[PDB]
Amino acid sequence: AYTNSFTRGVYYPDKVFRSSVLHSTQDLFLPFFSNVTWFHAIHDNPVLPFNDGVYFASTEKSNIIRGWIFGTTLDSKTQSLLIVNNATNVVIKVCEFQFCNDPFLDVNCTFEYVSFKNLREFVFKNIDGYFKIYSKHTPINLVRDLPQGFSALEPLVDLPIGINITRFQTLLALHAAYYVGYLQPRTFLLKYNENGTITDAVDCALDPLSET
Amino acid sequence: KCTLKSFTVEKGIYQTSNFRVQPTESIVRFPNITNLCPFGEVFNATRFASVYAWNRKRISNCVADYSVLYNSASFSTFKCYGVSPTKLNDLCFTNVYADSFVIRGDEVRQIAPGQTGKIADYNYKLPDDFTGCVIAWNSNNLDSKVGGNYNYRYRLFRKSNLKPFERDISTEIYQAGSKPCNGVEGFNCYFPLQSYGFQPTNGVGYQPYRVVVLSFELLHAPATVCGPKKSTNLVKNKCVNFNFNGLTGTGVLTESNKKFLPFQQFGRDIADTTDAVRDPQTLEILDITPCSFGGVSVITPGTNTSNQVAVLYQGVNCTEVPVAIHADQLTPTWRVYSTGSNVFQTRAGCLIGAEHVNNSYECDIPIGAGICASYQTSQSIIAYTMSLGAENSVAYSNNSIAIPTNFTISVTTEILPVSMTKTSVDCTMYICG
Amino acid sequence: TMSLGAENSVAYSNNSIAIPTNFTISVTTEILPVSMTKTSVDCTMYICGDSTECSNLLLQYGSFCTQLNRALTGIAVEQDKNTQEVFAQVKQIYKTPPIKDFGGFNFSQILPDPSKPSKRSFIEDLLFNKVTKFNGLTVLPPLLTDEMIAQYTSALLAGTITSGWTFGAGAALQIPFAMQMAYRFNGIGVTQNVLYENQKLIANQFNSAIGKIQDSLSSTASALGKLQNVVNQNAQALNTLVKQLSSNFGAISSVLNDILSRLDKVEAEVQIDRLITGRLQSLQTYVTQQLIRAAEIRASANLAATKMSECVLGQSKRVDFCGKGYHLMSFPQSAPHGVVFLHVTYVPAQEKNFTTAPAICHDGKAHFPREGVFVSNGTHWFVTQRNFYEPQIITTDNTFVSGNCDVVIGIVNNTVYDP
Amino acid sequence: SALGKLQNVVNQNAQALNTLVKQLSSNFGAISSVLNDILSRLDKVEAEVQIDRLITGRLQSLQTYVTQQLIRAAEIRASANLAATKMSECVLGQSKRVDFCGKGYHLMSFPQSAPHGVVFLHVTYVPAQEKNFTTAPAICHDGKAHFPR
Ligand SMILES: *[C@@H]1O[C@H](CO)[C@@H](O[C@@H]2O[C@H](CO)[C@@H](O)[C@H](O)[C@H]2NC(C)=O)[C@H](O)[C@H]1NC(C)=O
Ligand SMILES: *[C@@H]1O[C@H](CO)[C@@H](O[C@@H]2O[C@H](CO)[C@@H](O)[C@H](O)[C@H]2NC(C)=O)[C@H](O)[C@H]1NC(C)=O
Ligand SMILES: *[C@@H]1O[C@H](CO)[C@@H](O[C@@H]2O[C@H](CO)[C@@H](O)[C@H](O)[C@H]2NC(C)=O)[C@H](O)[C@H]1NC(C)=O
Ligand SMILES: *[C@@H]1O[C@H](CO)[C@@H](O[C@@H]2O[C@H](CO)[C@@H](O)[C@H](O)[C@H]2NC(C)=O)[C@H](O)[C@H]1NC(C)=O
Ligand SMILES: *[C@@H]1O[C@H](CO)[C@@H](O[C@@H]2O[C@H](CO)[C@@H](O)[C@H](O)[C@H]2NC(C)=O)[C@H](O)[C@H]1NC(C)=O
Ligand SMILES: *[C@@H]1O[C@H](CO)[C@@H](O)[C@H](O)[C@H]1NC(C)=O
Ligand SMILES: *[C@@H]1O[C@H](CO)[C@@H](O)[C@H](O)[C@H]1NC(C)=O
Ligand SMILES: *[C@@H]1O[C@H](CO)[C@@H](O)[C@H](O)[C@H]1NC(C)=O
Ligand SMILES: *[C@@H]1O[C@H](CO)[C@@H](O)[C@H](O)[C@H]1NC(C)=O
Ligand SMILES: *[C@@H]1O[C@H](CO)[C@@H](O)[C@H](O)[C@H]1NC(C)=O
Ligand SMILES: *[C@@H]1O[C@H](CO)[C@@H](O)[C@H](O)[C@H]1NC(C)=O
Ligand SMILES: *[C@@H]1O[C@H](CO)[C@@H](O)[C@H](O)[C@H]1NC(C)=O
Ligand SMILES: *[C@@H]1O[C@H](CO)[C@@H](O)[C@H](O)[C@H]1NC(C)=O
Ligand SMILES: *[C@@H]1O[C@H](CO)[C@@H](O)[C@H](O)[C@H]1NC(C)=O
Ligand SMILES: *[C@@H]1O[C@H](CO)[C@@H](O)[C@H](O)[C@H]1NC(C)=O
Ligand SMILES: *[C@@H]1O[C@H](CO)[C@@H](O)[C@H](O)[C@H]1NC(C)=O
Ligand SMILES: *[C@@H]1O[C@H](CO)[C@@H](O)[C@H](O)[C@H]1NC(C)=O
Repeated sequence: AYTNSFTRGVYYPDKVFRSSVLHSTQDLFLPFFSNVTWFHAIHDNPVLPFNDGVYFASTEKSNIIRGWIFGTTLDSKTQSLLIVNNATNVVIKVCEFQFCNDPFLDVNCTFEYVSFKNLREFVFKNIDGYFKIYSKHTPINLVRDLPQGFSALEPLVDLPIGINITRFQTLLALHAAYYVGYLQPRTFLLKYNENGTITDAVDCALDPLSET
Repeated sequence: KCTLKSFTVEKGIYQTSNFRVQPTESIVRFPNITNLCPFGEVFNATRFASVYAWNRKRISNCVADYSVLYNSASFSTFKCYGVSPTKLNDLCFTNVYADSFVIRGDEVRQIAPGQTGKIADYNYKLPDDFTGCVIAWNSNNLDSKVGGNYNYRYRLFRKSNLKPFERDISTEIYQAGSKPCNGVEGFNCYFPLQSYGFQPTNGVGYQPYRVVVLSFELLHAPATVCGPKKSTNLVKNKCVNFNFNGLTGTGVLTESNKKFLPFQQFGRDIADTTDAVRDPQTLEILDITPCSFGGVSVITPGTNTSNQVAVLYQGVNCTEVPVAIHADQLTPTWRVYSTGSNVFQTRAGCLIGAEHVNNSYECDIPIGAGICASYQTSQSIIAYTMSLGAENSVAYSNNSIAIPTNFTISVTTEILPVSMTKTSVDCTMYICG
Repeated sequence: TMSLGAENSVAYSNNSIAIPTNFTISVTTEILPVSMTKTSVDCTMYICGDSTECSNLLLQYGSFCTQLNRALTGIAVEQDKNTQEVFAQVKQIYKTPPIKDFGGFNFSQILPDPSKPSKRSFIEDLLFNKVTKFNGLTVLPPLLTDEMIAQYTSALLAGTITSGWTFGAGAALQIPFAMQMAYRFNGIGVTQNVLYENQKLIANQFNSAIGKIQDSLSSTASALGKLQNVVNQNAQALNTLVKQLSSNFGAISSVLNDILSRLDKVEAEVQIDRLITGRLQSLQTYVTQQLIRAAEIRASANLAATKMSECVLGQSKRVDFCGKGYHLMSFPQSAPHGVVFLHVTYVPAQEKNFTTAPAICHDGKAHFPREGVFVSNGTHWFVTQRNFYEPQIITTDNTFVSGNCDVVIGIVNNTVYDP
Repeated sequence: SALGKLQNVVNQNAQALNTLVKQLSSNFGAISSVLNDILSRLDKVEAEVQIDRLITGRLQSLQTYVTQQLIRAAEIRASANLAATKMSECVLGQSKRVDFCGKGYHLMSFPQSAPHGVVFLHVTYVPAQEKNFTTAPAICHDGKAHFPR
């Protein structure tokens, strides 16, 4: 099943403060008013392609979704990224092993790190072996679909892990609903306010008025 | 006189020079780190990797000293791109990456941005815009194990070329023949690694060489690999020379009211230049404010009339102008022109050496924003608000008229330019001759 | 497809004339640019900016940088001159009498208001509301402040109201305003009694036309688009010159301190000369467009100085030079980077058709009108002035003779009265 | 200083020619300002690298002069068109245009030649010696209103 993305999926391009300016940049963005595919917590949860980069979001009663696996193949034969919240921490690792194979936690790894009323949003992308994570978190009134209004995601983490990612899967924890879309190369025009913050954006390639 | 290239100066106001407040000290700031980088484990690994499956190490959170590399006689080349190697102990980086392997001496030629040859095409690729250094040396004394050292291996075809910094390990047979080779050899179906016969008796181009390549991550994030450079204390609200993390310049460092987001490390202007930083030792947010500046308009009567002079420091405030004497760097700089007996805040800027007057006259030398100056009585350059003209209430009434009883026949002279000098140029004789 | 206008067949025939039976006084607004923003660029601080290493390479280019400063100084100095030629046409600061008894005409919306912080008129204060970096670039103040410009427009206006033409040609001669308008009527070929017989109506049409201009300025600020372009083009030109400091021109970085901090001099000089060449071509492109734009603004200042002399200081016989319809008068109001003229004109307003004839036979003599036209209501013949229907009996006072009846084409038989 | 317009037209064209000449002394990044130094010190393949910096700078130096003279010619032409118009309207006529042929009411004008220009001696009537009077727009006589002709 599908739903629309609207103006969602905007994130900070660089670690530079700018005040009260319109700034133009080209990056992997979710194109405005494109679709996302939608899924919920039954059996809706096989492996998906990563493509050039993923926009992910979920609408949850108490955050039932707790992580993801990413890789070439998720296969116990080569190093696959894991990101999980384990209640006490965010836990990150790159093991091959399918030690918890299915899309839930049942309650040679070269790298490790440790730190429906609620909406969570995330962006995942890979740049020359540097993998970047962004997010945003908020309650919403809208029962399932993505909220039809502007809000920017902010960076969490960069992992220099070097994996050739082409596939991924999400993880719950068990004894919610979610949607997925893909980033594309777009020139965007970005409104930095007085306080270093991107407050609005134009997808220039969307229509004649956006080009204007 | 040096602006006009003339010893005589006629009456007026002349844009001679640009006063700037000057760097009082040099301020240096770097991250809180002392632990040395693992360069011995980079340059003196016991056996270097095979060039089909080359090693790569990330270096971070440490102090380097590139002189220990660069001043060692142990290297056959130390070629660098985008950095002169002398600068590496001043400059600093978010991370550094060391790639390493053994290669044949003839193939060291291929180890550059944009170079071409079998290894460069299929098993070690630098990007055309690489920033960093290639270090290589002959290793015939270590790596030439009698002759049959075919563990050192490379590529020539398989399927397709290699991307910059693309790792590979794969083992499918070369299919240079038309047949689907299906893991079995034949005419032009063959094993997918080419190999080296490193005998210690080889000619130099056939001998093994050890390689290290340093790529430098000059990205906008916080530095973590830095040279042996030592920081100073911070200075605020005074003009200074600076270096933060290798970002150099001159500025009035200050506290800032700018709300940097937690990940924002610097601020930038429309002109790409920096205007603000986060201090790497204090974690405070600071403006690299430009040291204050303004055109030095010099106001003079004719040198035909007097050699006494006044100066307008354009835009700057009379509270801010700090020159006084040649102890600040040369432009007006003679021993009174910031703190004299007469000093006056015009809206055009601070006017010094001219004497403010409460009268008004027709405008002699124009200064700006209603102000003019002139040389008058014991002489001085006075400064005053200009007269628009004499004031007159016309004696109007709804039944009064004035009629002229007489006339005068004026003759008025009006002068107009109509033509100019007809020049001609032979451009081949001007340019070449 | 655009329409050029409504089609109109004029009712021409060899003996029909239309004469207007009434008029309207119309006040109309003309806006002119006079002087753009004064700037100067310290080209060494733009091109290099606090690097001695760059500055010593820039010396190899010789006097390219000083002749750019010279050109911008010539542009800047003539902006004050353009403003001087337009406003400083009055030798004395004339001031209005304390009592505003101008015969029913009400100038209070264009005369100075002492309740303002700077003593602008009400309409000048509307015009000032409708019109809206460290890199060696600078903006210079004009010589005359907006309060000095408002003192000149105030004096030009106070002289015009109290003395007419006369303050331009000699010393201001006082004259009653209703009598001044009766001579400005006589200058358009309308007999002066037409004013004194209609003075209240003429004053109400004038006062109401000044009233409409406040509402127009308060609603359709797009009229100021001529002056708002002087702002937009100068801001757009400086933003373009500043943004061009971020371009590489083929150097390793747009930032001069990257080049100087990463490289030693034998390599760095090659990179800095790419930036010097690109930034010098960038600044030459700006100064060249500003010289062409300064000539466009100077042509507008010379036009505005001519409308000051010919229409504020006089009354103009030139068609459509100072508003449509026959020019009576004009008043200047200051505005950002410009001037506004409020041109007052007579428009004839209620046509009526008549039979006409070029000459009249009396006792075999042909009679021609001294001033005016012969017309008929079908049963009688009259002479009228040309621009307003005032029919008079045909007499030896208002006609002159030449020759017998036979030479003229379209002559008619009517008696001429002898007083 | 009365002829400051005509003397400035002499000064601008002399300052432009002297500036174009002085730019032959600049290096523009070559080893020398002098083309015969480069051609005597250096061999062809190595000399042609230096000479092209002088061609680059000298051609840009000359394009700056010609662009500046094209703009300055349009300024002179605007003033030549005005002088031609004052010749027709002030000398060959009498002008009703206020302040066109000098201050006061125009009577007559006479041209005189001057280097690079023209001078008009505008002759004008200026009124003098005002006196005040009482005034009125019309006269009643036999109940008729009379107005002056
Ligand atoms: C990432 O995966 C791709 C395949 O999905 C790998 O692509 C091969 O790369 C070699 C050179 O290394 C080429 O000769 C092959 O033709 C490529 N195969 C295909 C099907 O395109 C790539 O090597 C992987 N990169 C890393 C760093 O693992
Ligand atoms: C000439 O035109 C004016 C309007 O421009 C006429 O004046 C109006 O006359 C009516 C009565 O007929 C009054 O109620 C209005 O108040 C008048 N208007 C103004 C602005 O005062 C005038 O009557 C016309 N005269 C002729 C002979 O047609
Ligand atoms: C001239 O016109 C103005 C409006 O343009 C008249 O303004 C009024 O003035 C009286 C006091 O004289 C006030 O009570 C009104 O409130 C004003 N009206 C407005 C809309 O402001 C002014 O009266 C006129 N002057 C003369 C002498 O007639
Ligand atoms: C043409 O004009 C004449 C004179 O104005 C008009 O004749 C007068 O008409 C009025 C009444 O309308 C009479 O009281 C006068 O005695 C007439 N005077 C004369 C000398 O005859 C005449 O009516 C007009 N004709 C038309 C067709 O309008
Ligand atoms: C104007 O009146 C004269 C007479 O006063 C007319 O002239 C006469 O016209 C008739 C007919 O053509 C002739 O028979 C007479 O011999 C003419 N007499 C004279 C003295 O010339 C004249 O035709 C009239 N014109 C118009 C336009 O009616
Ligand atoms: C979204 O999905 C529907 C199919 O349900 C498709 O018709 C539509 O074109 C898609 N719209 C966009 C903007 O991707
Ligand atoms: C670790 O994983 C890779 C597969 O990605 C494998 O080639 C390698 O041999 C493994 N290392 C060990 C020590 O087994
Ligand atoms: C979460 O993981 C960390 C180690 O990564 C561990 O110390 C902690 O106990 C874990 N929490 C739970 C509830 O498993
Ligand atoms: C910007 O930040 C200031 C404090 O630095 C705050 O007062 C203001 O409300 C903020 N405005 C917005 C829109 O964030
Ligand atoms: C490598 O070993 C030599 C001695 O064999 C030593 O001098 C050198 O310092 C070592 N390299 C580095 C980078 O320290
Ligand atoms: C950095 O080191 C100084 C002493 O050199 C210490 O006072 C300061 O607290 C440290 N700052 C941080 C952010 O670690
Ligand atoms: C300039 O000097 C000359 C003599 O060299 C003198 O005649 C003249 O009056 C002086 N002019 C002024 C303005 O001082
Ligand atoms: C000059 O600076 C002082 C503070 O040092 C300030 O009070 C004053 O208003 C300034 N003057 C102008 C013209 O801004
Ligand atoms: C100038 O005028 C000010 C008031 O504007 C007055 O305080 C001051 O004393 C005057 N100075 C002289 C020398 O008249
Ligand atoms: C004048 O007369 C002609 C007669 O055909 C008519 O067409 C025209 O409309 C009339 N105009 C006026 C103003 O009465
Ligand atoms: C005007 O035209 C008519 C025909 O339309 C003609 O009979 C008459 O003679 C002409 N008028 C004159 C003055 O001849
Ligand atoms: C005209 O008379 C008035 C009477 O008050 C007087 O103010 C004015 O100065 C006189 N003007 C001349 C030119 O005599």
